[PDB]
Parts: sequence; structure tokens; C-alpha cells
Amino acid sequence: GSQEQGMGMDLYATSPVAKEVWDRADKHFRENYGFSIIDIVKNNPKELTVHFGGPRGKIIRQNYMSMTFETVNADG
Amino acid sequence: WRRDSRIAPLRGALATWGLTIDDLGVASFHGTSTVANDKNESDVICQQLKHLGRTKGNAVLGIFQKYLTGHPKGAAGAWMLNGCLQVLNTGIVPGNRNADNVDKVMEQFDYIVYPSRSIKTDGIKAFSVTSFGFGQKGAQAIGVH
Amino acid sequence: EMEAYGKFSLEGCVEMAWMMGLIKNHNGPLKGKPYSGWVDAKTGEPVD
Amino acid sequence: IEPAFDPLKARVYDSSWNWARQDALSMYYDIIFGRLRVVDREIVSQCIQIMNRSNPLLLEFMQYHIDHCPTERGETYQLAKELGQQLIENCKEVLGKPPVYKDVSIPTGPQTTIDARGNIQYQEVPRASARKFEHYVKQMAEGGPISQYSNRTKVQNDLRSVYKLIRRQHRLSKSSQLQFNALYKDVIRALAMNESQIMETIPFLHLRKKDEFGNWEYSKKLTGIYLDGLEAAARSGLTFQGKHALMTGAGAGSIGAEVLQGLLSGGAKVIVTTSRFSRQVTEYYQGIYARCGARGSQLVVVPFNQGSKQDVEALVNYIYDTKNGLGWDLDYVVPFAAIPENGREIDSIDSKSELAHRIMLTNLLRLLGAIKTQKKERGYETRPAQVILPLSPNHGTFGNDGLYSESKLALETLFNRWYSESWGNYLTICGAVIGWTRGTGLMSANNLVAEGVEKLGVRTFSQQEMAFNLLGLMAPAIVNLCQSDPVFADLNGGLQFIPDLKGLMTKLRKEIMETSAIRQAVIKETAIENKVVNGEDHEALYRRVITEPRANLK
Amino acid sequence: PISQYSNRTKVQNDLRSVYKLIRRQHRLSKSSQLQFNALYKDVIRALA
Amino acid sequence: ALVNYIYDTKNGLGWDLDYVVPFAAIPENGREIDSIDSKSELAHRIMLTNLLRLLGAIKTQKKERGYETRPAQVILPLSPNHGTFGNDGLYSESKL
Ligand SMILES: NC(=O)c1ccc[n+]([C@@H]2O[C@H](COP(=O)([O-])OP(=O)(O)OC[C@H]3O[C@@H](n4cnc5c(N)ncnc54)[C@H](OP(=O)(O)O)[C@@H]3O)[C@@H](O)[C@H]2O)c1
Repeated sequence: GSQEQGMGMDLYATSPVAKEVWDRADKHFRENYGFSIIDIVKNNPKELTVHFGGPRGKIIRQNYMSMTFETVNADG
Repeated sequence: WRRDSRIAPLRGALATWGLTIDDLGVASFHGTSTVANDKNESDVICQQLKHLGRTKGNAVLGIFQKYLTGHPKGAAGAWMLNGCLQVLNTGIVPGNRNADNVDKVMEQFDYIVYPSRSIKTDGIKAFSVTSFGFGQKGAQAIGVH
Repeated sequence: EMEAYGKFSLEGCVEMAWMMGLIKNHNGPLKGKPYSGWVDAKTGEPVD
Repeated sequence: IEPAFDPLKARVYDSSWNWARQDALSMYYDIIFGRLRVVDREIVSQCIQIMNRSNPLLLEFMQYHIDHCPTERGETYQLAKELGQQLIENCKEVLGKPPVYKDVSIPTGPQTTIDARGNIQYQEVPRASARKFEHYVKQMAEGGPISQYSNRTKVQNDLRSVYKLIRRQHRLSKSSQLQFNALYKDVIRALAMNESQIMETIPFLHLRKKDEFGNWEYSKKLTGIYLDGLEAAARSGLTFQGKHALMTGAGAGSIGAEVLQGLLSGGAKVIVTTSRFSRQVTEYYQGIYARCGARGSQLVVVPFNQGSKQDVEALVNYIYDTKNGLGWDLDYVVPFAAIPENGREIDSIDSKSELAHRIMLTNLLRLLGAIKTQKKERGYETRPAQVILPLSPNHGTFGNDGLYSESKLALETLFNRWYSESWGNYLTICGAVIGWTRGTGLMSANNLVAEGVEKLGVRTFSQQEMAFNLLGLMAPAIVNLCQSDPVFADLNGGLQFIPDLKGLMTKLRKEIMETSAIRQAVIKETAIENKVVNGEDHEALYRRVITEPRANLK
Repeated sequence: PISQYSNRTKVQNDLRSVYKLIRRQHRLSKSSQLQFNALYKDVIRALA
Repeated sequence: ALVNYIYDTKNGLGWDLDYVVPFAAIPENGREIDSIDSKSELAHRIMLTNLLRLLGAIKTQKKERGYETRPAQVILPLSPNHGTFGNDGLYSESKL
């Protein structure tokens, strides 16, 4: 609820520490889920689309495919 | 239909020759290539057809003579009227050659279809020319075969 | 013609050519020998 | 080299929804007057594009016009209402479903004829053997005897399955298996290193793979996996939904032109460049989009001069710029821009040639280069762009290319740069070696000899065919091969077996020109001999008086 | 040692011991041994 | 101009060539297709377009001068690297 665009980005540039916290997170997201949260934060897109390209492209969609949701029927 | 609260003058004039809104085939538009006059025109002719009863899926071929002739300030309506009387007598409905790419706005007007090339038909029964002018000067005429 | 077909017919061209003043009718001697019909408005010459 | 790109001159065509109802209502009357007879492949085609743009609102419009069709007036009207309701049903089952490029045209071939008056004409006559594209796909894949599996290619593909058998049948000791591929490799290396001492068919359309000794040898595995999709295309079509692509050299009546319509029938958004940006050219591409633009598609035409370094980098920027550009990212790049440098040997590499070489190579590379850095910078890491390199079979075999071959050959260094340099996952390279396309293009006068050369058991292509073939390598199957490995793709009609092709052609070239010249020569001679014998008067009074058309204003 | 290749001779004498060993081992279905022979012959044709 | 000095009888050194050894070349180290710069385009022009023109020039010289029976042997410096190495930058393209 309290989220606002470009939050903690000022502190980002100014703090070599926080700088890296974000980076490691982004680095992660990009290489696994195929997007940057830093981007989403800086400029809030009304939409965004990830692409399952070559070698590291396919490995991403794997993670999208390996997302296990769970709802049981009214019989059990 | 003269002053009948239960008959639109459009209905009237048409029904007196045994026709309904569905028989109204071509609408010649003022369509002056200005931003607003072209939204508006569609919107009016559209609301017109809808509220009268025009059956969904039956579009009017829309003509825009101005692409070819330019806008002769006053004689605009006359040129268009000629066009329709001519369509009436040939069954050919001329296309808007300069229809680059119709504005997405014009999608919401179901009852109007904007032809970019001429179409030879089995015939047209009745048409509607419509022009608008400076100082809230709107006119419309319906012609029957 | 233009609004519908997108080009002039010979009939069209002749009308345009007439009103634009490019050709005019002639009915007398052209260079001695008689002639009647379309003539280039600019040069007295005849046109088919 | 004068820049020509200007974002203000950009034209965007995207109004499929309207052109639909038009092409729809247009076809309806077409039938009623018999412009369309149920026969005509045409109707099929039209219907598919109407299917491609399927709205709910289209159906309503579709329906009403049918529902009220006055069948009681004539056959046509019935025939209409029939095919109408027919179409309406199809459209219903393809809502949401990706639009498709499906070439329903009637495969056509080359046929030059010499009239008895010496008149030389060239029609394109339906191929007696194929009727649908599926037939073409087969005819191609099958092969021609003229392409008889060579000794080496046989020795190899055989030793292959020998291993495949010996291998995938585990009951021999690993002492022997281990020592089999030993004696197996031996054979392969010896064959490559000194073929001279040691020593069915080939597609017409095959891929290749590189040997340890960088050799592009026919690979059935690929040629299969390709040709398969190539067939799957001819059947249930092929979609390009969601794809973005840049195309240069998509002039009116060119290979590019056809490929364009292809992607436009899939849901593809493409940016097309023109170096002769006219109204006429503007209109042309509109004409296309009006009739090809499936739901979701978009055409963006733009002036551009690939001879201009500046333009190149400028174009690319318009393409990617989020704010004032059209903010895309490219899926395909089809660099078909090219100049006719006919007539020049090394004798004389002139202005034109140096220019041409700059369009066809230096700036082409820079075009790819530009796109890459764009992606690199924009963090676009997982969406490589497939580049359809138009390579050639002529690497100096033909006469006065004048810097042509030099360009087309150089392009092939890319096959390796894809590996060495660091742009592998931004651009993928698909080396399409385009073969003889008789379609009116950069090989036009080469149509007289089109059927002649084809006599020798080899095949020439129409443009729609070549576009099909190319769009083939555009298909998902192959696209993924490219993402791991550059693709060679011999789309030559097997002319790889007719040697001294330029000699053959010029030979035929002569005969046709010669025999026709003689024929019409004699005609003059004899009809002149008549003026001598019968006199001016007799001859004069006995010639077909062909009335000169006048005009009457009714 | 890098640019090594085998004479036509070695190519055959190696095809020999390959066949001889694989064959005089009899572990293969009459299918495999059938078409192994098949393929061998072709190879031996093309190589003369 | 060079070629003409070579062949001109009067004011040139009026030769006819037996060998041509076009080893003119520029180090375009450091550039991928990433960035074909000024240098690269220039290098490619020295290493290919003008090279061909050099040969071409010599030929027409002979053809015109009736030098029919004395071909000139051209030692084309080709390369093993056709894009196998990194940052040739238009090098391979010329050599191929
Ligand atoms: N057909 C074959 O047998 C064959 C064989 C090998 C390779 N190819 C390749 O096929 C591709 C397409 O060419 P084509 O042979 O199909 O037809 P083409 O007649 O060579 O088409 C050339 C097109 O390139 C564009 N163009 C010309 N000069 C340009 C310039 N200075 N800047 C930007 N664009 C320019 C023109 O488009 P605009 O009119 O819009 O300006 C023109 O329509 C080429 O890359 C060619 O090398 C074809």
C-alpha cells in the first residue's frame, strides 16, 4: 500500500551498500524470472513482457513452468 | 409522419416509400479531414441509425468526397449530393483513396464501414448526405432511388 | 469518372482537354486541304 | 550516401478491423457478379485473410449481409449465401486463434514461347505436377536425379547409420565398440584430408552443418527438421503472432515484398524501409496491409537509405526509442536492400559499385551491429533477433557482378563471427542462400532461359515460392536451431550441379534471341519482296484495315 | 602427427577387422547383421 | 595514377608487370560488428576495393598496350581467419 514509484532509488545511488542489495536482487530476477524489479520500480510500467530466448532464455521459462499452484477438489 | 411524436422524420420520409432504416445504404459524409468533424459525423449518423432500430451488423457504406475535391466552403453539400444521385444510378459506391488508416476511434461506430476502394453493388436504395457549418449550422438530406 | 474509376476514359480526357482549352473544334481548310474535328488549341495542327 | 530517414514521414498502417469488413463485403458482391467463381484459388486466399482478422463485430457484419442475401434472384446469390455462411462458421472457430500465413496459390512454372511471327513471350504456366503448395514441398524434398548423392556424401551417410546401428544395439563388447568409432573416425578424416587417394538425393532445399574442417555438408537431420515445418506450413499454415521484424529491400514486386505479406498474415508487426518514398509507394504498402494485415499485425513504412551510415543508426533508434520512437525490439531482420551493379568486371569497379558494396555489406553489418548494441544496452538479453542473410551461390562464377560476389561472399564471415565475437545472444545468423527467382526482380531477363535451364532436371522458383521457403526458416523449429547454432540453408534449386551455368544461359540467351530475330527478319524481307513484285498499289490496298478507336460522348 | 590420414589401403584393412571382429562375435539379431552387411557393401562400392 | 606512371612510355617508367604483391594493410584491431568505424571502412577500402582496382588498372593497361602474352602474377595475401578470431573488424570480410 505504501509503495511508491522510484522508492529508495535516491538512497540507491547515494549508498554503495544499498546499491548492491538491489543489484543482487535484480541480478537474480533477471537471470531467473527474466525481468528487473529495479526497472519496474524506477519507471512503473502498465505492462511488461518477458522473453524465453536462447540458452538462458529457455532456462527462464522452465521456472515459469515449474510454478506449483494447489487447490483441492470438494471431494478431497 | 408530420409532427408525429412516434415517428422519427427519418423513419417517416423513408417508410412513405416502403423502406426502413435498414434500406439506407450509403451515407455521404462531410468528412472534412478535420480532427473533430469526423468523429462527430460518424457519432451522429451512428446514434441516428442505432436509436431508430438499424439491425446490428448492417453497416452503411461511408463516402468522403472531400479527399478528392477538397472543401469548397459553401458548395460542399452540392458536390456530395451529386455524388449520391450518381451512386444511386450506378450502384457503385466510391472509395476513400486517401484512407491511410482509419482512426481507431472510428471502430466504435459499428453501423459505419469506411471503404478505401470502390464497390460495385446490386444497387443502393436510399442515401444520407450530411454537412455541418460554422455557427452551429447542421443539415442532412435523405435521397431515395 | 475520377471519384469512381480513378482515371479518365478517352471520353473523359476529351472533355477535360476541351474545357481546359487544349483542343478546339475546327471546320475549314487546314493548310489548304479541308478538315473538321479536334485541333490542338496551341498549334493549329489537328489531333486524333 | 545522402540520408533519407525522417520520423515525420513515417506512416503507420494498423486498421485491420476495417479492411476486414471491407474485404468481406467486397468478396460478397464479387461472387454475385462472378468475379469470383467457386473454382478460383483466389476465394480461398481471400477467405483466409478474412479469417485472420476475426472480431466478434466482424461476425455480426458477416452475418447480417448473409442472412438477407436474396437467394431467389440467381445462382450466384445462392452460391454466395452458401460460401458466406461457410466462411462465417470458419471465422467462428478461429477467434483468438493466431492468424496464419498459408500459401494457397497454384504453384507455377516458367514457359517461354516463340510465336511463328518471331514474337517471344513468357507466361507462367501452372506446374503440371503440383497443384497445392504441399506438392511443391514434397517435390522439393524428394529430390531430382540430377542431384545424385555423390560418392563422398554416400560413403558418409552410410557409415553414419552403420555407426547408428552398431551403436544403438548394445551387446558387443566396449572393447570393440570403443575400437569401432576409432576405425570410423579414421575413415571420415582420411576422406576430408585427402579425398583424391581414398576414392538417393539431396533435397533441392537442404540445411547443412560444418565439418571439423569448416565444411558445409548436407545434414539430413536438419534438412529434415526444416522441410518438416516447411510442409507443416503448406498445410495448417504458420503464424508470426507477437513477432516484430525489420525489412529492407521490400520493394514492390521483390522477394522481400512477398515475405512481407507473409509476416503480415501472421500477427506480425514489421517496419519496412523505402528508398523511393513516394505517394505511390506509400499507397502500395497500404494496399498490402489492407489485404494481408491480420488481427494484431502492424505495418510501419519509413523512408530510408541503407547507403547512409547515419540513416542506419537513425533508423535503428526510431525502432527502439521508447518515448518518441516506436519502441520495439526486433525478432527478425531481413536485410534485402540491394543495387543492380550489372555490367562491370574488376576491369572497372566504379562509383556505383563502391556504393552498392556499401549498401550490401558495410552498412548491412552496421545495421546488425546497431540493433545488437541497442539490445545490449536496453537489457534485452533473452530475445535474439534472427537475421536472414541473403547469401548467394554466385561467388564469382558469373560475369560482370562488379563487387556483387565480393559482398555476398563476405557476408558469410558472419557464420563464424557469431561464435568468436560477443553478440551471439542478441543476433542469430541464418544464412539463406537464395536461388534463381524468376519472379520479376534482379533476375528478370533471365526468364527467357528460365525453362531452358530447368530442362536439365533442376528447379527455378517463383517469388511466392522463395518467400514461402524463407518464411520457412522463420518458423519456430529453425529459429531455435539458430539460437544455438548458425544455420546454412541452401535454397538453391539444385543448380549446384549445373556447372558453367553462366555459359549455359548465355547459350540459350543466344538461341532464343537468334531464332526470333531470324523469324521476324524473314517476315520483313518477304513482305518487302511483295512490294517489289505486286507494286506499292496492289500490296497497299490489301492490308488488314484496323480501325482507330475514337471516343464518343454519350 | 596432426595432419594424419589413412591410405585407401588402411581404410579397407580397417573396414576388414571392423567387420571381421563385429561379425565373428555373433551378438546381433539377424536384422542388424543383415543391414550392417548392407551398409558395409555400399561403403565398399563407393570407395571402389 | 601509380599504375600509369608504371606503364607510361614517355614520362613514366614504361614497364610491364610480371608480379603484383598487394600487401598494403591497416591494423583494425579491436572492433566487432559492434562497431565498424571510420578506420574499418577505410581499411576495407585499402585491403579490398582499391586492391581489386589496382589489379583492374594494371589489366586495362596491358589490354590497351597490346601486352597480350605476359600475364602478371598476383600474390593475393589471403587468410585462414575468416571470422574465427575476435575483433578483426572488417578484416576477415576483406580477406575472404
Ligand atoms: N533473387 C535472387 O535470385 C537473389 C539471389 C541472391 C540474393 N538475393 C537477395 O535478395 C534480396 C532482395 O533483392 P531482390 O533481388 O529480391 O530484388 P531487388 O530488385 O534487388 O530489390 C532491391 C530493393 O532494395 C531497395 N533499395 C535499393 N537501393 C536502396 C538503397 N540505396 N537504400 C535502401 N534500399 C534500397 C529497393 O527498395 P525501394 O524501392 O523500396 O527503395 C529495391 O526494391 C537482396 O538482398 C538480394 O541480394 C536475391
